[PDB]
Amino acid sequence: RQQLQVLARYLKMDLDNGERKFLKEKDTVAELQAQLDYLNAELGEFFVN
Amino acid sequence: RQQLQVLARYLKMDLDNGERKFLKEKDTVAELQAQLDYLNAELGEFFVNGVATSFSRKKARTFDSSWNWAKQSLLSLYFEIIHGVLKNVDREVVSEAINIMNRSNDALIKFMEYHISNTDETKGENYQLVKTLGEQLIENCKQVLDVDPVYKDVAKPTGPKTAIDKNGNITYSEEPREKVRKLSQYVQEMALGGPITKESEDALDKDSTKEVASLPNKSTISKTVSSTIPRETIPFLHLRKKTPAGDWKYDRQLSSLFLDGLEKAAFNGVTFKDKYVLITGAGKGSIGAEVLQGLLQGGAKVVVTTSRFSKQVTDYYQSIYAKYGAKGSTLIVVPFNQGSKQDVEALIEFIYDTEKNGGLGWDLDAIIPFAAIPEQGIELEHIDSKSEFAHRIMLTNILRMMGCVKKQKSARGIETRPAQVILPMSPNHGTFGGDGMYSESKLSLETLFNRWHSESWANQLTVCGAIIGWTRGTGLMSANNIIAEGIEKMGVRTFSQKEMAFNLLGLLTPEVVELCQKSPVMADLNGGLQFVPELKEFTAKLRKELVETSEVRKAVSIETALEHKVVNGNSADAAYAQVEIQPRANIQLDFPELKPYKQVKQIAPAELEGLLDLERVIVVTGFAEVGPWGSARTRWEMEAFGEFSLEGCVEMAWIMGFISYHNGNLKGRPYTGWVDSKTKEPVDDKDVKAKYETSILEHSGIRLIEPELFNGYNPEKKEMIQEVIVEEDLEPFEASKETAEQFKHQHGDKVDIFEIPETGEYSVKLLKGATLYIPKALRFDRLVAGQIPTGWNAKTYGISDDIISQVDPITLFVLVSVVEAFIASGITDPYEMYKYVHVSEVGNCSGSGMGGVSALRGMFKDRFKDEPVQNDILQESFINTMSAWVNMLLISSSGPIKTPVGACATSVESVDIGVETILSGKARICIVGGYDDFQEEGSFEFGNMKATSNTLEEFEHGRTPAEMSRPATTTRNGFMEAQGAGIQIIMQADLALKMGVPIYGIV
Amino acid sequence: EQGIELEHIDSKSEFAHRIMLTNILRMMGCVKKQKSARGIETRPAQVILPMSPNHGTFGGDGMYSESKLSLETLFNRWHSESWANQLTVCGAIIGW
Amino acid sequence: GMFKDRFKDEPVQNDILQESFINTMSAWVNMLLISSSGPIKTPVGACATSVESVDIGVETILSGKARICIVGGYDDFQEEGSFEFGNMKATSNTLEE
Amino acid sequence: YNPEKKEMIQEVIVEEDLEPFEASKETAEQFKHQHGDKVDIFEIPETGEYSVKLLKGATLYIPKALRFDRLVAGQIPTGWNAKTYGISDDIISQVDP
Amino acid sequence: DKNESATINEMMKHLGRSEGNPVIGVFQKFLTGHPKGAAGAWMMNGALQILNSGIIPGNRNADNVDKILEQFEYVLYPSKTLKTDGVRAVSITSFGFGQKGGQAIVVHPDYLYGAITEDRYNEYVAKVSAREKSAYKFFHNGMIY
Ligand SMILES: NC(=O)c1ccc[n+]([C@@H]2O[C@H](COP(=O)([O-])OP(=O)(O)OC[C@H]3O[C@@H](n4cnc5c(N)ncnc54)[C@H](OP(=O)(O)O)[C@@H]3O)[C@@H](O)[C@H]2O)c1
Repeated sequence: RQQLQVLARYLKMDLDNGERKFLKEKDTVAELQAQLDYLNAELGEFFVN
Repeated sequence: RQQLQVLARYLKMDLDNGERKFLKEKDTVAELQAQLDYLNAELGEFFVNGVATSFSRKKARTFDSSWNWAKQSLLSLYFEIIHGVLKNVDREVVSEAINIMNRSNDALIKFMEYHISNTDETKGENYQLVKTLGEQLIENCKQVLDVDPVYKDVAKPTGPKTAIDKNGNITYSEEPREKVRKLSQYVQEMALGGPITKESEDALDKDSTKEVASLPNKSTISKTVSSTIPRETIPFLHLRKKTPAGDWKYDRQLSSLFLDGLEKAAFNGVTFKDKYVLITGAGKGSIGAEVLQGLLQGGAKVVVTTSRFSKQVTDYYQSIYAKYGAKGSTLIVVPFNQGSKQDVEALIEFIYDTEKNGGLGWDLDAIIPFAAIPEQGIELEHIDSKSEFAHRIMLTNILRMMGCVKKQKSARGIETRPAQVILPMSPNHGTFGGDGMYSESKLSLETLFNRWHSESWANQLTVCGAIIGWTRGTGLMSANNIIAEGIEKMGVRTFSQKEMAFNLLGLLTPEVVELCQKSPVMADLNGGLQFVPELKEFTAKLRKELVETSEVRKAVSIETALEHKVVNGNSADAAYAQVEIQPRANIQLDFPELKPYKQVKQIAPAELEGLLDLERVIVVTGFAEVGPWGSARTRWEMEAFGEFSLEGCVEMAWIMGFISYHNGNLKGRPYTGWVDSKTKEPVDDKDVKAKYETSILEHSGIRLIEPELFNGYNPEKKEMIQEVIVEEDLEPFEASKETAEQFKHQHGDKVDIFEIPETGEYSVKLLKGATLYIPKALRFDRLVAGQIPTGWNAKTYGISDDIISQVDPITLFVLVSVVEAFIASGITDPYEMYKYVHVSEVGNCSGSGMGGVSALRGMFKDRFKDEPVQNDILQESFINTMSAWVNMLLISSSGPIKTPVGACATSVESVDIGVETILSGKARICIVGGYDDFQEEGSFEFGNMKATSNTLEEFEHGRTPAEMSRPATTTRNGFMEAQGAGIQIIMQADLALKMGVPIYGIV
Repeated sequence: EQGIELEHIDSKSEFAHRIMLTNILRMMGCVKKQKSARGIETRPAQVILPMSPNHGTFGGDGMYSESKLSLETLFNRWHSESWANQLTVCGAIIGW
Repeated sequence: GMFKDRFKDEPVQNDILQESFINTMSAWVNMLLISSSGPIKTPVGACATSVESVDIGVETILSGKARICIVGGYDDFQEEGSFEFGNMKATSNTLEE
Repeated sequence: YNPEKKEMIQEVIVEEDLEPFEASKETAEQFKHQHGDKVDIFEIPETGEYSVKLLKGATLYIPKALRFDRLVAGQIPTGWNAKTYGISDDIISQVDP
Repeated sequence: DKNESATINEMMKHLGRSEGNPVIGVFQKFLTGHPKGAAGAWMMNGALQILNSGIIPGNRNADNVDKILEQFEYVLYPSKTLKTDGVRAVSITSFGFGQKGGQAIVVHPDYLYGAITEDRYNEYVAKVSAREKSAYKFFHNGMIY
C-alpha cells in the first residue's frame, strides 16, 4: 500500500478524486430529492403523477 | 503506472470504484433534475416557489401584557394633553379613553388616581384639561371595572375626494363626510339606501371630555334604525335569504337584525370576549387589519398570520396590541403561507394542540381567511403560474383550512362550538376583467352555502358569506381609488377599511352568530354597487374623463409657460425664481439649559439656600461614551427617537469614516466641506442620510459579528487544535539550528535533527510517537454582538499610530471617552483643572471587569504559537493600565487612582469610589466609569456559562439581531455582549460652580 | 370525485379542479392566442361549457361544484376582456 | 484555562471565566464565610493593590458604608506572567545571577 | 511548568500528505471545516469512524521547547494544601488556586 | 430582570412609595447590549440625558412584558418613548457577577441652584455660557481636523 502511494504521488494521481466527486453528487441528489419530496408533500402523489 | 496497477491488483484495490459510483450518481441527479424541471414546466416558477413553507411554531409571537400597556397608554395620553399634542376637540382623546377603559383594572385605576390627583391644575390650561379629563376617565374606569371590553370606533367617517390642480396633478384624499360624522349616522345612511337601491346629541369635535363622560352610558334605542328602512328600498348593507327556487334575495327581517346590531355596536360597542379567531390577510392597509383592531378592542383572542414575518411586521402588531388589546385579549402572530397546504395543516394543528405539545390549546369560534394576492392585467390568455397559485390561496387552501378545523373539532368530539367562517365574497364575477382567476376564486366560495347542508361539517363550521363592497386603500383595490368620488355621484357607496371592518365585525355579533348556526348567512356589504348598470364601462369612462383632464391640463400649462418664456425672455422669470437654503449639520454639545434664577429658585425648597456644604455635593460635569451607537449624542438619538437627526447622521458618518472634511482645491474649484472618504467626492450634509444612513444602520448596534473588527474572529469557524500522536514518521522539513534544537528539546527521541553541511540549516524529522497539533474548527452559536460602528478609528479622534500600536484596543475606547467627557464638561485643556485644584486632587476611579483581553490573548495564545507579540504585552492587559495611559497622555495628575473591578457593576462601583474619594477630601474631581472589550475567548466562555443568548435558538424563533436583547420580555433568553466605554467627570459642586462647568446631575 | 367532502379535499380534487376548470381556461386562452397570432378576428370558436345545476347540492364530490360554478365567470369575462372575437361562450347547464 | 487549555480542546470547567475575575475571590469569601450585604470594592493596583485596598477600606468605613472591611491583596505565580515579566526585564535573570 | 522546558508550538506547512489517522465523524468534520481542500475525510463503513488525511499545503503545529532564564520564585511551601486548613475538595475543584 | 424588578419593587414598598406611582423602567441594553464593565456608565449617561431632557426612552424590544412582572406594582415597563414634563431623579442599578450589586441615584441638577444665591448663580451662568461657546469651537475644530 505504501509503494502504491509513493507511485500515485510520483504519477500525480489523486486516488480519492472519484470518491470525492461521488460524495459531492450524493449531496446534490439529496438536495434534489428534498425539493421533489417537498412538491409531493404540497401537491400529493395523485396530482404529481 | 504499470507498477501501480500490479500493486492495485495484489491489494484487490478497485482504483475506478469511485469514478464508477460518481457516474451512477450523476445519472441519478439528471433523472431527479428532469422530474423537477417537468414540475416547473407544469406549475411554473411562481407557483413552485410560492408553495414554500413559512409556518413554524417557534416563530409564534404572543402579545398579552395589556396590564402594562394600559398604564403606558394613560401616561402617553396624559403627557400628550399636557404638551398640547392632543386638544379637547380631538377624537383621539375619546379613542384613547375607550382603549384605556377596555383595560380597566384596580392597578390602572390607582395609577390614574395618583397621576391625575398629583396634577397641579394651576401650572397651565393643559394641566387643567388633563386633570378634568383624567377625573372623568377615572370615573369611567371604575364603572367598567367588571364590564366586558367593547369594540367601539369613534373615528370620523371619510369619503373619497379626487382633485386635479391647475397643472394636471391628480390628488386622491380621504375627506370627512358632511352628513355622516359618527358610525351611528353611517348605519342610518346604510339603512336608507339611495334612490338607485329602490326596486318596484354628541360632543365629538367640540368637547372630548364630555364625549368621554358619555362612554360608559349604554344608550337605550327607543326605535331601531331598521324601522326607518323605506318600503321598496334595499339598504346599502343587507342580508339575503335563499328562496325555495334557490336564489338569494334581500330579506327585510334578516337585514333588520343585522342593521340593528350595527346600530347597537355604533352606540354601545360590541364585546368579543371569549371569541377565539384566526385571521389571515390582516397586513397594514388591509381590511383584515381593521378587523383585527376591533377584535382586540373587544377582548378577542386572535391568531394573525403574515406572509412577511419580519421585525417591522412583529413591531407593527406589537404597536396594535399595545394600543387596542383589551383585557383578556391576546394576539398571536405567526408566519404563514396560505398557498402552502403544509402551512395550512401545521397552523391548524398548532392552534388545536395542547400547550404541553407546544400548541395554543385553542378551539376556534371564527375564521377570517382574507389572504389574497393581486392579479392585475391577467386576462384569460395570460392565466398561468401566478393565477393558479393565487387560486390556491384564495380558494383551494380556504377549503383545506376549513377542512382542517373540521377534522380537529371532530377528532375532539366538539359538536357544539362551530367556527364561523367569514368568507370574503365579491360582487366581481368577471365584471372588471384582467384579474386572473380572482373571479373564479370568489365565485367558487359560493358553493359553501349549499355544501353546509349537503355534507357532514355543519356542526363544526358555519358559513357567513360577506359580499364585500368597494373598499378603498387595500392591496387588491388601491389601484382604483381615484374614481370613487364619481361612483358615489350615482348615489352608491364606497367604503373605508374602517367602515368595511365595522360591517364585517357586525357579522360576529351574538345575533348574526346565532343566525349562521341556523343556516348560512349571505351579507351584502356592497353599498348598492350592483344597481349601477355596465359598471366596468362606467369606471373606465370616469378614469378617462380624469386622466384626459390631467394630461390636457399638464400639456396646456407646459405650452402656456413655454409661450410666455419665448415672448418675455429670461429676465421675466429670473426675478420670479427664488433661492433654496439646504440645512448644514450644526452638531451641538447639549450643555444643560440654565433657567433664570427666579424659575430655578421655585423648584428647590426656600430653606435649601445656604443649608448644603457644596464641597460635599457631587455633580457630574461631563460624560461620554464609545459604544455600538457611537458617542453619547448618537446613542441618545437612537435610544430616545429611533432615528438620527441630520447632526446624528453626519456624526455617525464621521465616526464611521464615511465622510472626511476637506478644505482646499478639489478638481480645480476650491471646496470647504465633507467629502466621501473613499472617492473624495463632495457630499452635502443634506445628502449624508440618503448616501450613508443605510450603511450606518447596518454597521452600528447589535449585529452579526464582523471578523475584521476582532482580528479575523469568525464564530462560524472557531480555530482550536487537537493533539495527535504521529503514527508514521513525517517527511523531513528544514529549520534553523536554533529552531531544530527547540524541536529536539521538546520531542527528545521522537525527533531527529541533522545539520545540512552545505547551508548550515537543519533537517527536522518527527518520528512515530511524536505529538503534533492539528488545527480544527468549531461552529459556535453566538454570532451577534453590540459592536462599535464599523469604521470607528481612534485616528479619527486624533490618537497617534504610536499609541494605537502600543495599547490594547480597550485603552483607545477609554482615551476617546475621557477626552469627550472633558469636552462635555467644557474642559478642552485638562491642565485648566490645575488653575483650581492641586495636582493631588484629580482622581481616576474608572475601571473594567476584564481589562485588556486582547493583551491577554497575546500572552496566553499568541506567545504560545510563537507569534510576534510586543515584549510589554502584560502591562497592556492590566485593568489599571487604561487609567495609567489616561494619566500619562492627558491628565498628568498625582491624584488618587482607585481602579475597581466589578464585572457588570464596575461603573457603579466606580461612581461609589469616586464619590467617597471626593467626600474624603482626597480629590475634588474624579474620572469615573467603566470599559470592556468583546473578544473571541470571553464570548466563548459567556456562551459556555449560558449567560448570553444563543443566536441559533434566536434564529429558530425568527428573531433578528436588533431584537435579540429584549429585557423584561416573556421570551428573554440571555444577554447580548457588547463593547466600549463610558466615562463621567464628577466633582464637588462648589468647584463646578467656581470653574463654570456644566452640571448634568447630582450624584 | 366520489365520497370527497370538504375535509377530504386533497390531491385528487386539486387535480380534478385543474382538469375541469383551470386547464379549460388555459385551453381557451391557447386558442385565443393562436387565433390572435394569425389575425383571425372573424372566426370565433364556440366554447360549449359543461355547466351543472350541482353547486354543492349533492356533496361528497370534492371540488366538482367549485369547478362547475367557476365556469360561470366566463359569461361576464367575454364582455370585460379582449377575447370575444376569438371565442364565444355557450354555457350548457347539463341535466341528469 | 480559557485562552490556552480551551484552544487545545483540553477539559476546562464550563464556568472557568468567572473564576478568573479579580472580584471572584471576594465573592467566594462572601459566599463561603461572611454572608454580608456590605460594600464590595475590588481594587486592581498591580504591585500597590494592597495599599489601594486599605485606602478604599478606610474611606468605606469613614463614609459610614461599613464598620468592618476585609482589606488586602493576592496574586498567583504562573508560567505566562513569569514569561512576560521576563520579557519586560522586570524580574532578575536567574542565569545572570 | 518547567522554565527549563517551556512548551510552544510552531506553525508548519505540511510538504507531503500525512499518513491517514482515525477520528470520530464529529472531529473529522471539524478538521474538514478548518482545512477545506487541504484535508480528506472518508467514512469507514464498518466502524462508522472517519479517516482523516491531511494533504500537502495543510497547516500543522509542532510543539517546541524554549529554555527560559527565570528559574526561581517565592513559592508557597511545598505541601501547602487547602485541605489542611479544612477547605473541601468541591471548593478546591471549583476555584482558581 | 426578575431579581432587579423584585429588588426595586421591595425598595419602593418599604419606603412607602405611593400606590399608583410606579417607577418607569428604562432598559438601555435593548439597544446597546451588555458591555460588562461599561454597563453602568452607559446607563448613567442615559440617566443624565433623561434628567436634562425629560424624555424617557422606551424599550422598543419590549414586545410582551413577562406576566411574572405584573406582581411588581411599583414598576412600569414602557415600549415607547415618553416625553414627560420633567424627571427629578433617576435610579441606576447594576448586578455584576460575584454578588456585585450597585445603585446610584442622580438628581436633576436644578435642585443644586436652590442652594446658592442669585449673584453666585448668575456668575456661574455667565462662566458656563462662555465655556460652552469655547467648547463648541474646540469640538468642531477637533472633529474636522
Ligand atoms: N374591495 C376589496 O378590497 C374587496 C372586495 C371583495 C372581496 N375582498 C376580499 O377581501 C379579502 C381581503 O381583501 P383586501 O383588499 O383586504 O386584500 P389585501 O389588502 O390584498 O390583503 C391581503 C393580505 O394577504 C396577505 N397575504 C398575501 N399572500 C399571502 C400568503 N401567501 N399567505 C398569507 N397571507 C398572504 C398579505 O398580508 P401580509 O403581507 O401580512 O402577509 C396581504 O396584505 C380578500 O380575500 C379579497 O378578495 C376585498
